[PDB]
Amino acid sequence: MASIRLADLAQQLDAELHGDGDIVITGVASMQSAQTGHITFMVNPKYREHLGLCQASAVVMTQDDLPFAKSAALVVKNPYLTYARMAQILDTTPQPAQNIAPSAVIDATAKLGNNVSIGANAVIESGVELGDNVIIGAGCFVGKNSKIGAGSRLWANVTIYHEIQIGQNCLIQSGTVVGADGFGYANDRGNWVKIPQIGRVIIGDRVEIGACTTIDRGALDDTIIGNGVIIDNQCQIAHNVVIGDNTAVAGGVIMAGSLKIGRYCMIGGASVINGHMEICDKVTVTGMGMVMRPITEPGVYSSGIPLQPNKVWRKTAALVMNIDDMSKRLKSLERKVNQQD
Amino acid sequence: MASIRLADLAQQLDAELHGDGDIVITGVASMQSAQTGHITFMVNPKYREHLGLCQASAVVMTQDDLPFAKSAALVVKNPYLTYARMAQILDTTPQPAQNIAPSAVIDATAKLGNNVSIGANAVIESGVELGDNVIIGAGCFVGKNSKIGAGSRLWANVTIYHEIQIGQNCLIQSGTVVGADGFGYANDRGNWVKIPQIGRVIIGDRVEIGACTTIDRGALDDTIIGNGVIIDNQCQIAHNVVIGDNTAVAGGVIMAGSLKIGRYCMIGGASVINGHMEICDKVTVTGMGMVMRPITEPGVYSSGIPLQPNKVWRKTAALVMNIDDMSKRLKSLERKVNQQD
Amino acid sequence: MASIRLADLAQQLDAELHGDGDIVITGVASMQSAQTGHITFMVNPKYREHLGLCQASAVVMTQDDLPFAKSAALVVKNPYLTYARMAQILDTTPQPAQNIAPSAVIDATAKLGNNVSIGANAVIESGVELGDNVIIGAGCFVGKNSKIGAGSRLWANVTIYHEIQIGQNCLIQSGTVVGADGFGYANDRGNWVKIPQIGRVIIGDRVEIGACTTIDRGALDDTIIGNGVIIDNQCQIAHNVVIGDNTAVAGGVIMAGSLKIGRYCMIGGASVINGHMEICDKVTVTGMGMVMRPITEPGVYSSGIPLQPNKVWRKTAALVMNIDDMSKRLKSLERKVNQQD
Repeated sequence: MASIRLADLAQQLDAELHGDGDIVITGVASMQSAQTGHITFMVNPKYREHLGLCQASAVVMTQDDLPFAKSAALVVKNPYLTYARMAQILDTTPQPAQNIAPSAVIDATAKLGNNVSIGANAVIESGVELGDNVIIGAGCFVGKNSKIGAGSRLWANVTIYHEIQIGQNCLIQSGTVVGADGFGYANDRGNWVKIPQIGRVIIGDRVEIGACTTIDRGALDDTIIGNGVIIDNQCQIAHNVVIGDNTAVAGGVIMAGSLKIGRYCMIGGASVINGHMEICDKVTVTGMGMVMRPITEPGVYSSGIPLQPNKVWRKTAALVMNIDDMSKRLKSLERKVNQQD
Repeated sequence: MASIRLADLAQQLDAELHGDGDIVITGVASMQSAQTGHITFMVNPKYREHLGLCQASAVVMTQDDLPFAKSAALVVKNPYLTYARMAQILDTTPQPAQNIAPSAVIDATAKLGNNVSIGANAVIESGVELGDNVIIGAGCFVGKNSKIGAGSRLWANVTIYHEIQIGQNCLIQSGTVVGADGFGYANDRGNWVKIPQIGRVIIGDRVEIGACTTIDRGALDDTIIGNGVIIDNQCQIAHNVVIGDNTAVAGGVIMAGSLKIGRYCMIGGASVINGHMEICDKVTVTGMGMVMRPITEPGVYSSGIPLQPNKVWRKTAALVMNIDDMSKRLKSLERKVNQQD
Repeated sequence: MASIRLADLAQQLDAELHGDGDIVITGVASMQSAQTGHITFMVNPKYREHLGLCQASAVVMTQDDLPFAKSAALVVKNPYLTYARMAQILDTTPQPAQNIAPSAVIDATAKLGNNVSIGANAVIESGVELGDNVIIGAGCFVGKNSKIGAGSRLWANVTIYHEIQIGQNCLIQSGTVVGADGFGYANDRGNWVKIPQIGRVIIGDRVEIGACTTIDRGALDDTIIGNGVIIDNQCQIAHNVVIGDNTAVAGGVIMAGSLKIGRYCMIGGASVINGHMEICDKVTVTGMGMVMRPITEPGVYSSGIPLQPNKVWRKTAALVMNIDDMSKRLKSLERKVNQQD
């Protein structure tokens, strides 16, 4: 199962074979570390200088690169997208579980599709439904009445709370928490009153969520993750956030309550986003974005003063904090020269 | 559970029932998605315009809004507050556990109060004391000699280290880690030599801690969390941090060791706070605040520049760096003007 | 058994006996709270006055306090240091586990050295290797074929993925997740296509990793953490990041994919570091550093505008955002003078 032939792979990748079609390929690697049996690629500009010393058994390349080839070669229009596909074909990643661990704790009321795997010490609460081909990693928790769509996989130690819905073909990395009670509290004077959070989380199809990420459930209504959304490690998604289709949310993003984010957005790492607010389609937020105001026009947005050497920074911070006195000095000369000629 | 008559409820909420009083109510909903049997509420002012097509059976409402009643309305002086309680009254949220699960691993030494329930694959180590009504969720870990007070609930997959003390009626969401070792190092020729951390963590009554938060143990003395404090998701509370009664801490907040924060503070999401520093009572640090220096006076403090479209941003950020250029030029200009004529 | 005599201690600790040689020494404690049985120290130069109100059986000390010594004392060159040694040898800090628990799930093909401990409900996958004296905490997951060197300790609820290699004498706190898929996706018609992440994490010797940290696997080649590295809570280290020997990373730092940090660095809390970049040796970045360009010169680097009273900040923000206008107004008038002769 590990290995297939170059010709057979060319067929599946839709590439023109140019070397010997019977090379036995065992895996993908990078140009630098590739050994015999490995296939590689260069999206690379200029690294075709060094194909002669690359030890890979075949190299996915562009037609323009072919003159430079020094081994079997697969010619395509897009070498990077071909890489994605062939790494899937040759994926070494295990599954989080296989079959049902005798040590799993499965409520008698839970409903299981065909070909479902549940790992050791995983806990499945009452009324849970898991579709066909679902895989639940070891140590997972799946709260009451939750639903997990066919094809979806949880890695080890994921926490899904109750009344959560998860789409098809989703992937959730370890340590992640879905549907924790939202940060919402009443008040008299001083001390707080907890408002039960009876909303849910609805997660679309083909959603990928990274590790140690937290997705709070909504107050009354739902917090919603659209189809094909990708979210990296350690994001905070507040109650009632809505994230549109194919939005990418990088690592460490902090997103406040009732934020609506359009489709095709790119939110950069460590961005902090104000809540009860809206960000339109096709907005891009640079790394460390401070998003206080609603974004109503597409395009790319940014904030922050990048790093500088300490000696230099100290002056910069000090003048910034006195931009006021520096402002006024300016208007005083702007007046001294206006009237007095 | 099952519903209750609108009247029964109106008493327990201290409200004026203007309408049918035998209307049956099964839960709470939003105006937008209410149905027959649901009670919604409003002080959402301008939303009296759309009340007629709201499908809720009853609405919580001030008296100024009483003339727009197109349904059984309930009059109070604070609606959100009324909600907050009816919500408790009509709570659906399940319990993390019921009973002692056969699969939970409980040291013969541990002492349990009355009617504690402990989830599946939970692990209670020796010397641990759990109070009356305490609920330990699935996959939880409670370390040696740790005491959890009456009424406190941990959700699934919480990890409590050894010698940690938790007060009464506390709530802790999944993935949260309490009592890990903090930064503790001498330096033996290039490499960091660890110093054992033997303090512990003390959490007061009625504390709510969100998911994937980390609260480090003290070095010798303790990390202390005051009563009625709320800490949201993925906050980092370092060693020896002391947080006062009733303060609120939003998500992704980072507190260095030895920080003391007084009562009734409100720390904006994503703020980073220096260590070995005190912050007085009644201080607000707004979102993403950079807290470098001690705060000795109540009020609101803010930090950082907001978003700008990339085009603008780059110009601004270039200009902000070497303001020492602008500073000198202004100084050089006013030098020739005033002094010289 | 659990305690030893002063005279003996003073000898293993390398200090001069001044006072009683036989009191029972249960353990270390601070000045404010020490008691009979407790040995404390005093690194302060001034607290020497309050030495008399301590109630403790022994105090480590400099010869310059010896006179003001209110009870038995130990004289050394560096107190803080001998404090480390005191604590290093006196602590009752429990081991994450002791021997192998009945509920631990161990695959038949896993390899265990001498005296390894595994905690309750810990799951050890096929092909895994545990060196001598290794300790796996309660609820941990160790993935297929992973290697954990001798002396190494995982605390409760740590997730190690497949093909992860960890060195010797390392320490990983709870909640942490090692070797999760990096954020790698090809975009095909606005749809993200998942690139499998088939590299590993390699972690050296003497590494200490805090709680709720995420360390991602490489796409193809590896993520590498060098010897003697310390990384504290809530950190995100992306795929293919390479962190050289003895670097220190404080809480909740974010490292983008394919970043290279040289050895001996000190990266302050909440710093955010751009990917595909190099930071040379001996770089210190103060906290909330916004690092987007490579660092080629050793030294101390900073960014950020410190906190201001909100009233003052509103003003500072606005002027800064319109810094273009006042760069113009400056030149526009700088010209006027040198043009009006």
